[PDB]
Amino acid sequence: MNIRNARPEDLMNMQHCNLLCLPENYQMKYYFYHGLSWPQLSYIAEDENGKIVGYVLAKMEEDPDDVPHGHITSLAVKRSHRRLGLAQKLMDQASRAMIENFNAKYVSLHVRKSNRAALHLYSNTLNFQISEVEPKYYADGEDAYAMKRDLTQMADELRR
Amino acid sequence: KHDSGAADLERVTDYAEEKEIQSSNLETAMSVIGDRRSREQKAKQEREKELAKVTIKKEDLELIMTEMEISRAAAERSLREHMGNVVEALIALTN
Amino acid sequence: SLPPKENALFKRILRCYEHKQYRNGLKFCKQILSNPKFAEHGETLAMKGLTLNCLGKKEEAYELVRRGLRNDLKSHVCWHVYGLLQRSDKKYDEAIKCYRNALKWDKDNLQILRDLSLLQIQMRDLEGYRETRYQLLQLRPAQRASWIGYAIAYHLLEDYEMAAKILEEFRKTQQTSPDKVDYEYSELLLYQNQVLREAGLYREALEHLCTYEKQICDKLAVEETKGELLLQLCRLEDAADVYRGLQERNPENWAYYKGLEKALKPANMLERLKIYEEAWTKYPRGLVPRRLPLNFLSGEKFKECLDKFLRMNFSKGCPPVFNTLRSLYKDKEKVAIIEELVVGYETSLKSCRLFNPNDDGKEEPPTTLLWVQYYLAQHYDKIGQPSIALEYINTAIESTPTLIELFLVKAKIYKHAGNIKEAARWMDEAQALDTADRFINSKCAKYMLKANLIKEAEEMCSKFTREGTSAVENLNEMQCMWFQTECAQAYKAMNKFGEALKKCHEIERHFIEITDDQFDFHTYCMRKITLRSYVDLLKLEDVLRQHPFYFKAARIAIEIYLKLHDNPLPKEELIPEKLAKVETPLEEAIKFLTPLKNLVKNKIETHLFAFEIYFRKEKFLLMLQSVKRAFAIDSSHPWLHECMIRLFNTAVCESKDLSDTVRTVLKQEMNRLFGATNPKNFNETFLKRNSDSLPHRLSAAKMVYYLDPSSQKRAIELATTLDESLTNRNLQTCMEVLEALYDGSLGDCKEAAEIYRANCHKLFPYALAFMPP
Ligand SMILES: O=P(O)(O)O[C@H]1[C@H](OP(=O)(O)O)[C@@H](OP(=O)(O)O)[C@H](OP(=O)(O)O)[C@@H](OP(=O)(O)O)[C@H]1OP(=O)(O)O
Repeated sequence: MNIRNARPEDLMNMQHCNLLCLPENYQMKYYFYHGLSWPQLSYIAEDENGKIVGYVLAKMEEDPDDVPHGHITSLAVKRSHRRLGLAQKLMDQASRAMIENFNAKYVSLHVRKSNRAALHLYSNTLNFQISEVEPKYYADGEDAYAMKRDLTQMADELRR
Repeated sequence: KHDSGAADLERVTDYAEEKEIQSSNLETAMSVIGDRRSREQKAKQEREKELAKVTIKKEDLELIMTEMEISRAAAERSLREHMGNVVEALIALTN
Repeated sequence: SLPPKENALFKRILRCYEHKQYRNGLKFCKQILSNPKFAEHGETLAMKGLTLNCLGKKEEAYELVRRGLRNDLKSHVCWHVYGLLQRSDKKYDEAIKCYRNALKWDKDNLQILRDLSLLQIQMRDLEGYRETRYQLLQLRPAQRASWIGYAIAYHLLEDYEMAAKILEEFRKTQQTSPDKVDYEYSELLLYQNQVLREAGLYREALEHLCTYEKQICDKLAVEETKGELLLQLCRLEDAADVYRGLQERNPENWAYYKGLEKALKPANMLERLKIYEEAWTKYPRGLVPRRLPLNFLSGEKFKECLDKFLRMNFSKGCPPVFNTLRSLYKDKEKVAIIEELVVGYETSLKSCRLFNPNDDGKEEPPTTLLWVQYYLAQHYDKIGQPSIALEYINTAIESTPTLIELFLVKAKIYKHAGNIKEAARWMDEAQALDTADRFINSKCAKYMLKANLIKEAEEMCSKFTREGTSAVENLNEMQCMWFQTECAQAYKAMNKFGEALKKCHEIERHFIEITDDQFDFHTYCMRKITLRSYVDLLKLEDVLRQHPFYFKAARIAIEIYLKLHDNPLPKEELIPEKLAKVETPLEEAIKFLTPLKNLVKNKIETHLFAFEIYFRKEKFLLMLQSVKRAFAIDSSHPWLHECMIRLFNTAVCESKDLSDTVRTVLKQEMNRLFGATNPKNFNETFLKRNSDSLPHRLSAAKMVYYLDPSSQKRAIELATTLDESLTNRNLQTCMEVLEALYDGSLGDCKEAAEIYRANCHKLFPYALAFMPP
């Protein structure tokens, strides 16, 4: 699968993948708000036929009280494309882009606690550490773990 | 507490200040614009000068706008471009 | 004017409006109106109307503003707020008039020109937006946006070389300023560089790039551009260096392998496979270098490389392996290599329990044989043998009955076969296993929609929609277009044109939204300097409607609208029954067709729809116009030929009452492409040219009856050939022939359709359309 930065031309197919795989769905003007505010951040995994199979919708959260940090607004991969590390490869490309452009320090996300497999991928494969428990975060009334990933190692790995 | 981006999409229309710029040798460049703006206005003035001095048989208009379903302004554009030949225009519209 | 105590309150209404302190904005309105001396003031009644339009109260808004404009119509503010108000209801023609009237009383009012330019760029009036921005550059040459909107204006107009100069004298200001924001400055240069490369100044761009590359935070842009410029100027040593570092960053991206090929210029496959083989070894986990060479490798080189790819994924158990192969199957030479290799895997795993009895490695787990049988069910499904494909995925299910990905293929097999109902019954089981995966949910619902199961599928989607409303309504709220499109096609097939027309119109409303959404980003992006992406959105908004979703909507709508014209029976809520019984179907079908004509001209179905419309309207020069355009893409298209026959036949059979100007244009252009024939020979000629393609036979056997209805026995004899030597004697074309017999396009063939139905059932035994009654 081809992995590449997401351009405005891609966002309508990204929304299609979203509404296929996730219950957390968004409007297109929001998809514009990402690609036109932090364009370097969002990435897609595409077919030979241009069919997006996985995506990452990334964002720089605006907090002046502390260090700059990134936030995954949404991430999903089609079930038809598991065991390909697209989740990992996509999170890596977005994380680096958070460092190059905005000197980002960490990166955050929220996830269903009933989804251990996804959680385990963040926990073991991508070094995502839980920072808090935010209960009934989703409409389902399900508690979401507010994970975090230290980007100090990755940034030093590139300062070389 | 999933915002769905509603709160975020309000940062777009929020009030902001018009940023300004250091004044450095600008009237030099600002005069160069009026050179390219004038030669734009000149070139555009002479394009329509040639188009205006063309015969415009009205019955040709009502035929093109109805057979091609285009508008009067577009039909007038095609006719003047073709120096008032309906066929030589009605043909290019088909293309 | 106003008293300094009652006037300075008006200055508050504006700030409260500029900052969206609306309810506060009403407070200072009441403080001025409750004074009876000014209880009906123009500007105050005007801005209070607008402050109420930013709330729900629009009907009152138009009253208080119009009343306020009536009180004082020589005020620029009163005209200004009328255009602003009208702009919210997308009356641009009128709002732009008020903007001009406003400017007559305030000679050079800045904010009026901004709302004008904002509306001018939205309307794509690029030369007027040029001047409107130029005034802003003349008035305030210190404001940052004044230069940007001007440079944007030239770039949209394709005066690329001028816009580069404009970005330069603006950029000269930024290096001197110490308050410079590094991301904004980085975005500025990358847009300045993008301007140059669009103007063909490749050398100048590279020198520009290097100097400011230190100042550009984005390094994917700096390097992807460098590797592109270095190829243009012949610098293959440096370009190859850049792409190695791009491959290091993202191996999975394809362009970096293609860029390396262009830089290294391999002599042949041997030296070309080394580019990917080096990527195998440097980053072994990556799959892209293991797959890409299978596109050009042939014979022994291909078979050796393919064996590595499958063994790595039949062991690792990758579900999406057949997906990459899916694109490779166009080559039948490579198919037999795959079919033989894997059936080789099959045997050696069943008896000897390893990939090859000769290879010396640890025996493989029982998963690998299943992960094989997963492939061999998707293989024999693509070669049109679902008969054997079922006996694999089934024998694969007895081994493991809890594998969802096994059922998705069980449904896919029936889908490619004729039976949709049986396949949808399998997607039902797949989602029952994992009930939290909306993916399988959506595909089940889609498979259920295709089986004319609207209520069944809504309940399926209802699981993942908001619990405060109907699922269907939630899908309209969230722009779930795969749902509108597959359920509109589902309705239409059930002769419910009312409900199907509903959805086609709901889709266009979405495109109206996404087209309107850009407006708030004209001042936003000029403030954030994300200028590269801002343009790329503007250029996307222009051809927005060519996305495959709208074509799937307009197709259904135009098809439905034609079917109604022939045989007739909070914006406006779209009522189904009202939509179907429309007085002017063809004139509504054109509303769908016009975006197709302007934005997707490379697809022949566009013009062939324009024909079927303009044919029924007797606009002969439009039938000619579209046939010409379809002719330029495929002169032998079967549907195009059906259009050409009727265009040629109706001209000769009805030429006397035509304008002496049509016939002129109608005949010389026709003779250039039609030549001098009659409809029957030009049809016979078409059959002789295309006699081996069944879609072309059916489109001739339809026209021998349209020209000579007494040839019904020839027509049925032409379109029934089941000689396997034919091209596209497939499932869909056969269904079209049986349809055509039932359609009466070939006349009444009650006795004949049965023979074609029971014979096609022999070739697609799982096909519902050929099942006995
Ligand atoms: O999107 P479309 O161009 O209209 O094509 C669809 C569809 O695409 P989407 O799911 O993205 O809407 C399917 O699913 P995916 O692989 O993308 O998940 C794939 O259809 P299946 O559901 O059967 O897998 C199918 O298959 P094919 O590769 O045989 O063309 C193809 O189907 P159709 O266009 O024939 O309906």
